[PDB]
Amino acid sequence: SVKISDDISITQLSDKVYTYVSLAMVPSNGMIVINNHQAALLDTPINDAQTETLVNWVADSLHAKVTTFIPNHWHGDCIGGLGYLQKKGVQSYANQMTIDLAKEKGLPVPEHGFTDSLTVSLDGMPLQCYYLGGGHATDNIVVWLPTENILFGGCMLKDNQATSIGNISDADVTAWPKTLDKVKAKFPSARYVVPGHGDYGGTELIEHTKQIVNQYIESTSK
Ligand code: NA
Repeated sequence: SVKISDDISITQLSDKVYTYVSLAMVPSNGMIVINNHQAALLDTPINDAQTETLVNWVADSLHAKVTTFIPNHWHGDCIGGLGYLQKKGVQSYANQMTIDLAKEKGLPVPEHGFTDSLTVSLDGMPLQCYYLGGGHATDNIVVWLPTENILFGGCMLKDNQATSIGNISDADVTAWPKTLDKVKAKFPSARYVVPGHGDYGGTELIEHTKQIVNQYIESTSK
């Protein structure tokens, strides 16, 4: 990874897909997808400033203008810099459930809402968004890049070194493992599998995570 400003670093997984780690002392993940000098931002850092720096480096260093935004769910490590994006005039798409929780919380609201699946065309490149059930957040979705075989699973996925379930204040714990099943069943050809925090890996993150969730369900039923 390439270090940059505001506790932010970035790694390129392909010609068109980059994943970033934004530190706020917790590190959170997101993606930068680029096609024709246009970019999609999947999750924002925790606040506008980190988001501004990221959006600037994508222009400056990547020569791509951020025109699209898709959040994983309503948390700050997904929509924390949305306010600023909206000031940049960025178009956004989110699970309708994310939009409603965001309205109700007086949080920046994503623009267009879908309920099951959505395929956003970034000037031609497809960004497939799916809501497959509650997990880490009752509203969590996953974004799939069919052309790249890259899945950004978001916070419902843990990295290979994680051992804990984390914040379950907004989780649907018992749905979490069934949703991970649908994901494994749905994207068996994923080359890279990016989690909400930590290192990206492959589809093995789905099972490892399911293990943690099941261990949690097992531990609180004794
Ligand atoms: Na994130």
